[PDB]
Amino acid sequence: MKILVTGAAGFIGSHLCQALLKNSAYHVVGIDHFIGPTPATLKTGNIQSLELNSRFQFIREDILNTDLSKLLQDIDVVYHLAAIPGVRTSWGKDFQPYVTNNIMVTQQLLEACKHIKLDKFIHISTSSVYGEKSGAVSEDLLPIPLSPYGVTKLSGEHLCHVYHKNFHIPIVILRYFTVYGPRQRPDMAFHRLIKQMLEDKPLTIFGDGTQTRDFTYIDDCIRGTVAALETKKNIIGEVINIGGKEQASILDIISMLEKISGKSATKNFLKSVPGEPKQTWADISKASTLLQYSPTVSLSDGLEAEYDYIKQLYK
Amino acid sequence: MKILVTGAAGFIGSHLCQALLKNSAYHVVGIDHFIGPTPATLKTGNIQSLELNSRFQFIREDILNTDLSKLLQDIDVVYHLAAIPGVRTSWGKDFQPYVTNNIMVTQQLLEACKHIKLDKFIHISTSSVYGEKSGAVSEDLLPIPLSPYGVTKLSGEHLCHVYHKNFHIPIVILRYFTVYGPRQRPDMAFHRLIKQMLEDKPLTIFGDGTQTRDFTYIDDCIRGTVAALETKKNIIGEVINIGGKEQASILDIISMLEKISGKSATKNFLKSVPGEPKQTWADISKASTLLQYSPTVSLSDGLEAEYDYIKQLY
Ligand SMILES: NC(=O)c1ccc[n+]([C@@H]2O[C@H](COP(=O)([O-])OP(=O)(O)OC[C@H]3O[C@@H](n4cnc5c(N)ncnc54)[C@H](O)[C@@H]3O)[C@@H](O)[C@H]2O)c1
Ligand SMILES: NC(=O)c1ccc[n+]([C@@H]2O[C@H](COP(=O)([O-])OP(=O)(O)OC[C@H]3O[C@@H](n4cnc5c(N)ncnc54)[C@H](O)[C@@H]3O)[C@@H](O)[C@H]2O)c1
Ligand SMILES: O=C(O)[C@H]1O[C@H](OP(=O)(O)OP(=O)(O)OC[C@H]2O[C@@H](n3ccc(=O)[nH]c3=O)[C@H](O)[C@@H]2O)[C@H](O)[C@@H](O)[C@H]1O
Ligand SMILES: O=C(O)[C@H]1O[C@H](OP(=O)(O)OP(=O)(O)OC[C@H]2O[C@@H](n3ccc(=O)[nH]c3=O)[C@H](O)[C@@H]2O)[C@H](O)[C@@H](O)[C@H]1O
Repeated sequence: MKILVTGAAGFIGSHLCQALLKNSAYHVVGIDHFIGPTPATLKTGNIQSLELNSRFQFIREDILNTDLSKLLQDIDVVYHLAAIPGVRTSWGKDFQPYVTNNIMVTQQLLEACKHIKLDKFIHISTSSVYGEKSGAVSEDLLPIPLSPYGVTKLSGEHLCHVYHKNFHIPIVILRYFTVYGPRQRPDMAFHRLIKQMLEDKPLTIFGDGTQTRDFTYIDDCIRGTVAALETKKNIIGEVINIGGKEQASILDIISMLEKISGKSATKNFLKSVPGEPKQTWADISKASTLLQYSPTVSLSDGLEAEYDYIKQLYK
Repeated sequence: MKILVTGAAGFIGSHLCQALLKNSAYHVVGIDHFIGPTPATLKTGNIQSLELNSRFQFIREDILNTDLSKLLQDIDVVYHLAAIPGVRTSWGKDFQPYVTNNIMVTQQLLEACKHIKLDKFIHISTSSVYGEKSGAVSEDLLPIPLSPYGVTKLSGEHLCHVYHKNFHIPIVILRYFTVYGPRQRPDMAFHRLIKQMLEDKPLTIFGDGTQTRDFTYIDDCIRGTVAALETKKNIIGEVINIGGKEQASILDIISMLEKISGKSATKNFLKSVPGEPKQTWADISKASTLLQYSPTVSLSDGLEAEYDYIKQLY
């Protein structure tokens, strides 16, 4: 099976390529031109290591600059992870790249997929499409994003439904909830907080720290994502939440990190940022039914891994 | 009160400005870049006519290349109608302008409105956000557009909710259902079919012509749109359908045009355009309560008004 992974040099993409290549039957093409919040210097190593594998090819190009007819001619499955992420940096003059890379890129990929017969077009979306909801959110809820980021990701899901209904492109949408672990982007909370804790710097907390997320450990995320390819169930046209084992507040996380580090952290409480919900909580029942998804990694185990990864990164 | 109308030179915008200027208390600023499917030479007359009114100011500029802080200084109400419209031409490479002018324009306007103190930001959207549903559609239905055009308009709606919830911009979203009448854009069904009938050319039907729309006459649309400004009810944050007096198929409309013209139509049946619903039908319960909205113009009357306009235009 030949698989295209867009955004292959990113946090999730690099882990996904590594996981797919463990199956000797899979061939993977990664495309990435090293934009968004993570500097390229943190991405090249993982790509060089994947390129040692005879079943991996990398294309360092913008999807919008690429001949997508050439790229897709021998592709069975597309994992579409390329995007500009980041709820908090999607305002004002920063918005245009979210539209170009989250909407125009998705449209161009789907147009190119009209001219081939994919098995699956697996589109990665976000809990950010939901906005503020009470209770565990299921995939049938009316989504009302709270951020410009969330809006652009929701437009990407809508484009998938347009091309599925009109042209039978075999879309599947995965909505990830706050993924963490080794290689987590440097703009994300855990990466920042652990880095600050290791440096004996005040921990930057947006608002009062009581906000909660359905944090998804990267290995859980990737097992669900691979299950979207490998399931025997017909999942075409389905939106599927991929969420974590354990929901927690930012204050809860900081306590767990203090127990792991033996540090006593100073807190710097900053003004809450527009665009962010107080709570995310996935109903992952549909993923259980369709993918046999069940997250297995506890926050203490996942935070141990990320702590060791960050400690080594800044050593 | 000073009102900014974006897309003021367009089909709906020019009628809105005309309606607002009838109120001696209202001052109107129109902004329009003369783009989208209607040639500039069909639009410049409406601007010169509105410009006879001392209380109307016209700005011929791209909203994306305008000093918006200066445009919005003295503005109390925004009516945002500027967009690239049209389901059928939103596919392939033609998508790009829909993204710029339906999503980036909306974001840039809302960003400019953050710290000024508007009374209302009245954002115009479309039935195209719904896609295929049976029966009359209400505004609480989960919208899954069928066309890329529909996606871009729903993205603009979602930006309005983002700016409303985070910055208290007082948004109201109106969802229009297939508007027609005098000054209807030349790419829309009635304008094309009338012009063809007048020219004794074959009438282009996409599909078999049994598709129906909730056709909204321009004066009904505008009464609802002005009601969004003038209602005494709190409608901030609401999404409101604006629909028409009666639904009809394209084959029904062709029959009415044959009767108006006294000519027999040669029908040119072309392939269906992807991205179009078979039926549109607004539930206008919410507009009835919040805007006292009731469409009054019969399809017969409205189609005759459009037919006379097209005949005089050409
Ligand atoms: N990290 C999370 O917690 C999280 C949660 C929900 C959803 N997601 C989604 O998961 C995906 C991956 O997120 P991530 O955290 O790995 O982000 P990332 O920034 O690490 O990875 C995305 C990659 O996409 C690439 N990219 C962007 N636009 C491109 C273009 N035009 N052409 C080619 N490459 C392009 C970037 O260079 C980047 O390496 C994104 O779609 C994001 O919206 C992530
Ligand atoms: N005609 C319909 O049936 C209908 C129904 C539902 C929704 N709508 C919506 O109503 C609005 C008006 O549609 P219309 O039929 O009057 O279209 P129109 O094309 O006649 O008018 C839109 C106007 O916006 C202007 N404009 C576009 N982008 C601009 C930019 N960047 N800066 C400045 N001006 C810009 C255009 O020049 C044009 O004159 C649109 O938002 C459309 O999506 C129309
Ligand atoms: O970008 C993305 O791909 C993701 O954006 C959303 O994730 P987020 O919640 O933003 O992740 P994360 O950066 O870990 O912030 C967690 C919390 O810590 C707070 N936070 C953050 C940083 C910091 O220094 N301090 C702090 O308190 C911060 O204010 C927030 O309350 C979606 O939920 C996710 O599905 C995906 O779209
Ligand atoms: O862009 C817009 O602003 C509008 O897009 C949508 O309107 P529509 O229904 O597309 O309008 P309209 O051009 O009158 O086509 C009517 C029918 O005639 C058919 N049609 C059209 C032309 C022709 O020559 N022949 C024909 O059969 C055509 O295939 C279709 O079945 C939204 O509903 C509207 O709210 C608004 O957003």
